[PDB]
Amino acid sequence: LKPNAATRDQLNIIVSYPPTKQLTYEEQDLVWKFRYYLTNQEKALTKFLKCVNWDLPQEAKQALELLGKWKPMDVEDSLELLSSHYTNPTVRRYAVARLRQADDEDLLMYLLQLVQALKYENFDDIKNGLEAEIDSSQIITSPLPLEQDLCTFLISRACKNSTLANYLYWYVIVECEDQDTQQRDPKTHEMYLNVMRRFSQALLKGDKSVRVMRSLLAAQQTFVDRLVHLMKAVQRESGNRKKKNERLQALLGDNEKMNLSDVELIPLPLEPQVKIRGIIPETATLFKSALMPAQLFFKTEDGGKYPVIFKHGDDLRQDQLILQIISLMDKLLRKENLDLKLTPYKVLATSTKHGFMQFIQSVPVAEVLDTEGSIQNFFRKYAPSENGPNGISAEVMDTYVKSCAGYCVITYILGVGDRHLDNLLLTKTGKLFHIDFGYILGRDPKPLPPPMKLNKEMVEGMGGTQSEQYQEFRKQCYTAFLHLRRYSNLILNLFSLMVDANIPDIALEPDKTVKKVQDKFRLDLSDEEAVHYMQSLIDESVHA
Ligand SMILES: CC(C)OCCN1c2nc(N3CCOCC3)cc(=O)n2CC[C@H]1C(F)(F)F
Repeated sequence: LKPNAATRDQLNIIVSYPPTKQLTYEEQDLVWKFRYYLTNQEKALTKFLKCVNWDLPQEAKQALELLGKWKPMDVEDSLELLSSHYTNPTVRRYAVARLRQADDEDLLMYLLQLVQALKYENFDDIKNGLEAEIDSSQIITSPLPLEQDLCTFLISRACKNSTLANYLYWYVIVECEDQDTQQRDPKTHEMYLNVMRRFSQALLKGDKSVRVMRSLLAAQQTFVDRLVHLMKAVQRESGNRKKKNERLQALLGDNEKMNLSDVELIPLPLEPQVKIRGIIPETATLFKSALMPAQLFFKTEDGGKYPVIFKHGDDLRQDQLILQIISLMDKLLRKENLDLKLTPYKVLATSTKHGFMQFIQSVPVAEVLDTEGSIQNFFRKYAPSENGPNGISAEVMDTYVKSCAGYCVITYILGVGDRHLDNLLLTKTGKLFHIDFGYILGRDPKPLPPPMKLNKEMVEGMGGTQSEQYQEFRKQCYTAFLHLRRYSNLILNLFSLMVDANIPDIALEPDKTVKKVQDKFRLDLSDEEAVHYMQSLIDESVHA
């Protein structure tokens, strides 16, 4: 009923393990033995529930009396309980009970994963909450004249928060529209339709503002359906990029026919806090790309311009997951008082065949080099300073060093491949950032890719390997690395809820996907060994 000094050390080794590590039979027996002692350690509860054989009624019974007797679990840890591993209704209800403790800010960071976790819920209980044959896109547009589960909870919070409602809407829409899920997992497709029917029904039962949320959601779906129709017409248009652009601007201009240039204020699906009046027809063009994505400028509520990239005939879900992870990693780093001037641009899939991206005015590194000669020359042109380092503004140099460090570590951890200089972007304020995440988690079009994403010209832009800026780069690389290792339990749990998400590079090897991320962290190394390891990576990458 109480362990010795040696046993308490062995127990501490187990509790510290990543959520992925498989507890050995011997480790399991040790956790089951001192299960009453561990009740004071909130971080041990996850290790305890991984010992239980839920198929054995007596093991399940003992395990649940201890769950109510334990020190309440953290919010980051409750994400482990909502995975495919747990079927026990009492455990899954407990996870929702501890998630309820998070604020909406935190809930939005985890919501993409929470929609995926509905795949592990009781489908009948979802169906009973209601009071091909059904078109998912037409639910919201066709209105008719330990107690909460994941579906009830998410809907409860969505009805109180408009930002949360928008993302719950579009995330569930993409899930219903998934053809793979329709063919291979019909009962799952039926569940998602039921989450949408229950969402519509709850909004229709709400107050003045809650009923208007459903109108707004319908107006958004209708707008997106019209934009898709225009995209198909432009993509079909016979001729060159100019023929297609003229057709694009003409259809956008004809507001009576298409209703895209003049609309009553609606939330931009990509970022719902930004209300829009419509698309500016005149500045709308197609990108050179053979995929024919369009650049569209939205007229905002308060007289601004919000440039967007709308893609048609492409699945944006891989880029969506990566940009919400980059957004989360930036949020944890800022929490830890480290602002690395990162660019977590918004991405929102509106279906498996189309979606939005937030356009950030920038110049590819390739173009910078092939027009100005060097990054330092570019910076000297647009941001000069007499007193500044190398005749470049000090702020621009600090932004460039900080962003280079941030993306270097982030793209290392996420195993981002296909890293040429056309998909590495630079801003006149010094912001370096990555785009086009078609290859992640070790994948690359060419064989044996390098683990770190550095090059000659990048270090040149800092003022070479002998500069003070290059020293600060190193300091910021290893500092950010340690910070992200502290949040490894959170990062690994969110990646664990994505194993069945139909993300191409995840779908490849679902079983091996989370260990691929876990390895990058080098949790086997102490914080001091990690600092050296990160510098070895940098030095080996800069020299090669
Ligand atoms: C430099 C820029 C004009 O290059 C456009 C390149 N462009 C693109 N821009 C992204 N940005 C989002 C973040 O702000 C910048 C643009 C993200 C992204 O996925 N892509 C994929 C390749 C092409 C296109 F046209 F096919 F979509």
